[PDB]
Amino acid sequence: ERTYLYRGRILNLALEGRYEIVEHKPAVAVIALREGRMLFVRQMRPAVGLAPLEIPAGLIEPGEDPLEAARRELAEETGLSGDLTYLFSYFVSPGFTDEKTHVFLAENLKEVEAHEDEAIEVVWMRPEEALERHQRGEVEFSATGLVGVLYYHAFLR
Amino acid sequence: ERTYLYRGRILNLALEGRYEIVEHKPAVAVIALREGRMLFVRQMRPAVGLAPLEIPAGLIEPGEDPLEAARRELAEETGLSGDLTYLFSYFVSPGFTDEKTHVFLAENLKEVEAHEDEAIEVVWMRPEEALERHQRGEVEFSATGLVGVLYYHAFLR
Repeated sequence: ERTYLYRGRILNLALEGRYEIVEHKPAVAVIALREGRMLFVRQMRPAVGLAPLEIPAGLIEPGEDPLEAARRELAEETGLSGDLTYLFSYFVSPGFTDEKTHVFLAENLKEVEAHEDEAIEVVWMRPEEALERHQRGEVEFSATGLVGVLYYHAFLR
Repeated sequence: ERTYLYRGRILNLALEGRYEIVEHKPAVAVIALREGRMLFVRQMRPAVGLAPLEIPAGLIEPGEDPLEAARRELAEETGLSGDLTYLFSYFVSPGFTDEKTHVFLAENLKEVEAHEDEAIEVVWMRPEEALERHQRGEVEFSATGLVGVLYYHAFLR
């Protein structure tokens, strides 16, 4: 039976028997390549005290399906629109949360919204360089950033 | 300032200003290939109500570094030992948790512990087949499972 300890803004905390469970909205993430650069983003993330390398991402809002949320986050975080293709999904950490992330590829990007606001910093970077900087200890990845880098190396070269 | 709402067994829930933060132990995950098959594992995960395809993984325990935890989880979940190489790390979902996962490659596997207990099910599967089953809607991934599949396609073929 699920017993709620905390009902919040993007999460709830529940106990289910002996299990501590964090309910969390589903998410999307968008992989985009242009001229050999991947579209990363960075923001301060208070949970970790730093700004990891991510790709455009966010929570699915009421009424949206993953494709629509992916469109919205690409536009809101980077001012771009593209033709989106669903790739795959993953549970971020199924040992404690139900957050599920739906990953899309974006092609044929166009700037639809003009951008020196760095709430969300747009970081175009070759994925090879992102991986090298991470191997040198100079940047951290989110799961979405790492998935973007690995997907590129696997399928986009 | 961090205010604790809940102090638990693998997580704490805190508020930091407007931010809801789940503190969680760091984790490890191990990518291993043998005869073209990747070493996946499955377990029932109450947070998601299903058993996603993962790779051997778990929490770093007091006193351990990531390499040691990776050795331990490979042995405890699959009965194997190997020569381990650190690959990269990622934050599972830095918008709300500090869980950081350290990913290793295992080579030269040997069975050191004998295995029909399916608490943790060992699932050797070609990564191409894992990806096809997921694309057909027949299995879900954890982040670690997806990272293993993408890493294989990028660097191990």
